[PDB]
Amino acid sequence: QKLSIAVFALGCFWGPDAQFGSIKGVVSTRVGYAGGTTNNPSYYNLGDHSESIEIQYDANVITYGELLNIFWNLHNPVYETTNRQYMSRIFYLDDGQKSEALEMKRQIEAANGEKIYTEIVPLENFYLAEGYHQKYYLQNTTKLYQTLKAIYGGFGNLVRSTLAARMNGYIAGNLSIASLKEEMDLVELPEDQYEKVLSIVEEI
Amino acid sequence: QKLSIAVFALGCFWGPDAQFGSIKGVVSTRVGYAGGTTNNPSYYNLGDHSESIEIQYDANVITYGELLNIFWNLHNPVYETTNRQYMSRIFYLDDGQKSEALEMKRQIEAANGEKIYTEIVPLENFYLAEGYHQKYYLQNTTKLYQTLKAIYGGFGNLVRSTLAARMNGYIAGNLSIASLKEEMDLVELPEDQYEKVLSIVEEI
Repeated sequence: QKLSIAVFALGCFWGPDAQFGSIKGVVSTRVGYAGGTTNNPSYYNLGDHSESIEIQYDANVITYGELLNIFWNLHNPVYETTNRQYMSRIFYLDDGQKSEALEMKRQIEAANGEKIYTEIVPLENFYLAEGYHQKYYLQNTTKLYQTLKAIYGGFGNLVRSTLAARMNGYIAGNLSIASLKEEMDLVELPEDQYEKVLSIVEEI
Repeated sequence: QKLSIAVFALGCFWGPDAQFGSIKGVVSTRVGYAGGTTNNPSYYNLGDHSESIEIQYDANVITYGELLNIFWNLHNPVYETTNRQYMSRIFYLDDGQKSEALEMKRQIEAANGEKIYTEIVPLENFYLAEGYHQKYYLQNTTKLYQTLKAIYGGFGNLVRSTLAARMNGYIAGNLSIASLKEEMDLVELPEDQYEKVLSIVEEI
């Protein structure tokens, strides 16, 4: 009922959304634009914003430390770009995150003698990305998608769900099918649906 | 000595560059920006351009028909965006490509009763993307990268090479290691290098 929120920025948000969304402890994901000053970001109209991701996670299952580790492994900001704006950003929500981040950045910068160009700033506003970016890899496979969209009875219902992130994670080649079968039963849906959902899945 | 060139656009060019670059018959890849009118595209300054990819392929091994099939499977442009600009574009270089494309688009639009919003226009200019986008997933793994960068004796030498595309393809989870071992010997480099290159590879 009460969870924790991380807001990261690491280039295109498709990869992340399908990566984080396949990690255990990750409850939900939304991709969007954060870091800028305009009130109207869109995919080709960022202004000063950056392609970002908001991860709703359970601190009892996954730490902000683990997340930061994934964050700096999913990309390499060890090059100076930082052109016009910043591709690599960490948006902290409380001082807890701000200090772990400022510390872990200091760790790699020391353990590698190589300056990391990740920005650590306070989250001012996260602007939600257009619907065709939400659970991208999932939305592409249109049969699995339209099936799940019905089961959850709405677009928004699906993309907030943990299961979509896992599916979208699996399709992107970021999940062993066995783990998907687990996350599938954790919903406990009527067997007709299950088999049908699982049906599209075994045909790969 | 003489090859064929396809120029596609399908969203972020990282995925593609690592996908196409792992298909047999694909000689080289460059990511960049095409489709616009400004003479100065960059990652956050596209103008009217779109994130594009240029694939140098061998028509004796792979057809433009096969490429177009990969192109329309790697993404789903069956949604109307097409916002401000066009994410999904096919840049033809000769009438051969223009007709296969205009035909294959007509095929799916019929076989699915669903309008594809891919643009088919003549290639006017392909602007090369910044170096940190070239063989992205490869450049991230900094040991394998700096090793290969030395073997090829230059940055540009590596990214034009077939092997980098295959490596960058493998790292992105788009290649069975066995196929990488093949593409590795097709270069016939001194065994000290081989084993060292293969060494970083088995540690995954």
